[PDB]
Amino acid sequence: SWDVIKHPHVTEKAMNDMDFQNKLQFAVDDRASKGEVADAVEEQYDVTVEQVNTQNTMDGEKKAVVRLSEDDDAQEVASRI
Amino acid sequence: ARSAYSYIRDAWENPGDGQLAELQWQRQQEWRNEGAVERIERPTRLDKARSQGYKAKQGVIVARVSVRKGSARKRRHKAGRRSKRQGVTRITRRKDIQRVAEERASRTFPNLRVLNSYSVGQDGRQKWHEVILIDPNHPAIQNDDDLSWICADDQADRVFRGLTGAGRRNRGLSGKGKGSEKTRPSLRSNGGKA
Amino acid sequence: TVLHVQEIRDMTPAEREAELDDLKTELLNARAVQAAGGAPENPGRIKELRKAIARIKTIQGEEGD
Amino acid sequence: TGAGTPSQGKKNTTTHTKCRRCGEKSYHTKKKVCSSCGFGKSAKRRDYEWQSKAGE
Amino acid sequence: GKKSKATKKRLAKLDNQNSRVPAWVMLKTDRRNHKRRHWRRNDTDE
Amino acid sequence: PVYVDFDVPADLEDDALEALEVARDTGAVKKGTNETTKSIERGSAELVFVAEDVQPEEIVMHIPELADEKGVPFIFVEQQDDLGHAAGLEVGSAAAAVTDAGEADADVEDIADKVEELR
RNA sequence: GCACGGAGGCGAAGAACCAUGGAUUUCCGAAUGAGAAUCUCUAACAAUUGCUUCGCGCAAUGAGGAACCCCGAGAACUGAAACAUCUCAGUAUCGGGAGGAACAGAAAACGCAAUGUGAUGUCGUUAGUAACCGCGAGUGAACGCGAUACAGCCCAAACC
RNA sequence: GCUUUACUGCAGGCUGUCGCUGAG
Ligand SMILES: [Cl-]
Ligand SMILES: [Cl-]
Ligand SMILES: [K+]
Ligand SMILES: [Mg+2]
Ligand SMILES: [Mg+2]
Ligand SMILES: [Mg+2]
Ligand SMILES: [Mg+2]
Ligand SMILES: [Mg+2]
Ligand SMILES: [Mg+2]
Ligand SMILES: [Mg+2]
Ligand SMILES: [Mg+2]
Ligand SMILES: [Mg+2]
Ligand SMILES: [Mg+2]
Ligand code: NA
Ligand code: NA
Ligand code: NA
Ligand code: NA
Ligand code: NA
Ligand code: NA
Ligand code: NA
Ligand code: NA
Ligand code: NA
Ligand code: NA
Ligand code: NA
Repeated sequence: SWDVIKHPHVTEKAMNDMDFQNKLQFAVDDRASKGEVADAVEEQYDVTVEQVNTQNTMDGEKKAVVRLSEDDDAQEVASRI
Repeated sequence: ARSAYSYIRDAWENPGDGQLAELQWQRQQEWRNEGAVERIERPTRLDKARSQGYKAKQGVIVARVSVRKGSARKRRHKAGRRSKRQGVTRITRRKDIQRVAEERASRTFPNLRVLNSYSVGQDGRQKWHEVILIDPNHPAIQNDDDLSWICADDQADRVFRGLTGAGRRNRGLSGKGKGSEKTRPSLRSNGGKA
Repeated sequence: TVLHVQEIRDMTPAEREAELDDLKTELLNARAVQAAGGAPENPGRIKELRKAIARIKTIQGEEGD
Repeated sequence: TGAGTPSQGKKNTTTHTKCRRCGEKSYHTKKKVCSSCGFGKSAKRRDYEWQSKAGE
Repeated sequence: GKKSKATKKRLAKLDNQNSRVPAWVMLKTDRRNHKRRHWRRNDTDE
Repeated sequence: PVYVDFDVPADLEDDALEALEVARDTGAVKKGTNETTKSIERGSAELVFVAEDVQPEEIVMHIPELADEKGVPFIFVEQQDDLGHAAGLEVGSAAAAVTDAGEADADVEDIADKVEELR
């Protein structure tokens, strides 16, 4: 069975969202909905997801911009992996 | 003594006389309102059905099929043709109506296989035939020594390949001698000349 | 390699699922490091992590979990 | 108006497209029928004996 | 135009097939991309 | 219907079927059109029954005249499964024949008489 | 792996490799819950059938395959030094369908007429013979014989 | 390709007959 999260989409823009808006960006399975992305992220990193934006990239994969709650620190979550 | 069956048979030797005559005059009225293929609980001619392999048993089915009377329904040529091939009105098909009926029935019951068929009359514009079909997958038949032959894989779609009795006579295979030079073993192996 | 078939067959249905999740995670993080261009790789592992996960799922199948 | 070059300018309509069944760019999206494999018209795959020499 | 999810995936794929043979493959075989499609000089499906 | 040339009153049919039941327990009965036919042909038939709800009618059409030229008495019965049940069958029967009644010969004889009069 | 790089890894816990068997096996596809250019919308044998506990409960069909095979539909160029019947040809092509082979098959046969043969295919021959035909051009068997292989049976009905 | 009271045919239309079709 397919998994929701593939890997962290780490790029300059991705960093900016992390340092400035507390967002983590992931490469997810395009069959995955925002809700499924939200859960997976919470269950894998023990955090609370506030908002999820998606995009079906020209790389054939789906990209998700997941925003964390004030309680969580994107920089710190991303930094442990 | 005479079997009761011999009376059904005997009546159908003259479908235009006596009781059978009045019966037909009545039935066709209902038949003309039925479909092209109507499954029926009982053969209109028991003696005939049973004579052809019928049996009051699970997996044995009967269906009356209606087919139009006459020559081929043909479209006139739309390109060059020598006189010989410009015909339309007098052209008749090489498959007899009874065979057409047997095919329409089998298609209606994709899982069944045609066993045989017989005529049950006609009016001025159509002929009716009753077709006996068999369920090759029902154990009632698979365990019947007089019918399980029709269960074999090589009997699949037997009607569409002319393996039916009507199919074989129509193929000119009745005679074992003179006249069947171009029919047996098959019309095709003989270059389609019969 | 590091994880053989016997060791996998000796585990309990619950130890497999646990061992499974662990591997998946090791893998996910391996891929995350790769995505970040993290050179501290070891091509053999990220590859063995896939086979290890295959062997486990294979055994969970044979065993009935 | 010339039937040549000048009439080629109006050609921005999409008809034949990648077919879901055979993969050929022959699925007519207006007719919803593949000119290559017959998809949308026939359950059986489109094929003709004239696609090759008679004795072959 | 308006591309669907599937079309987009196909375009994405074509763009990737449009990459060059990695330098290492040249060394690994001791020595062309027979599928170099240009957006202008070439035409894609659909 | 085409073979039915006279109507048998319900009450008569009742007595008739009743007689047939005792006939099978006391004397002997023939169940089935083929077996009924041979009775009429072999003359060993005392009384024969014929259902009116037979389809196709061919199965029975002959019973009437065949009986008439054999001097065998026959009676009609609306239902088909009643005749079969009354004959002792778990199924219906298009025709039945009382091959020598029993403890009902008087009744049978009378039933026959009633029908003759019923023409 | 082809594929001879770089880094790294696996193998005596016997890897690679090979054989058999098993696991996994996305989406579209006969494609079957419904729709759709391989995606989507809210439990599905869709459709047609058989049996039927009359409930999709138990089953069947659908599509493919190099050609071969069987059943239907059926040209024209061409030849005849024109051309119409004839010929090309029951060919090309089209519709339907089976199998590993099909089809045929145990005489209402043959008819070297017999005091004779003895299911059926096929091969060799009979023979370009008999037969057809603007009796033109053309067309064209069979019985028998020598072989191959061999195998004969089941119903309906009578009487139960 | 086209034409027509060219040759030969083929659709189509009209008309008789048979079947469907029966009572006085
Ligand atoms: Cl069939
Ligand atoms: Cl001889
Ligand atoms: K010609
Ligand atoms: Mg969006
Ligand atoms: Mg053959
Ligand atoms: Mg033009
Ligand atoms: Mg690029
Ligand atoms: Mg679907
Ligand atoms: Mg010529
Ligand atoms: Mg001449
Ligand atoms: Mg010829
Ligand atoms: Mg001969
Ligand atoms: Mg027997
Ligand atoms: Na990726
Ligand atoms: Na069928
Ligand atoms: Na012929
Ligand atoms: Na272009
Ligand atoms: Na596989
Ligand atoms: Na099914
Ligand atoms: Na059902
Ligand atoms: Na010439
Ligand atoms: Na000429
Ligand atoms: Na001629
Ligand atoms: Na001789």
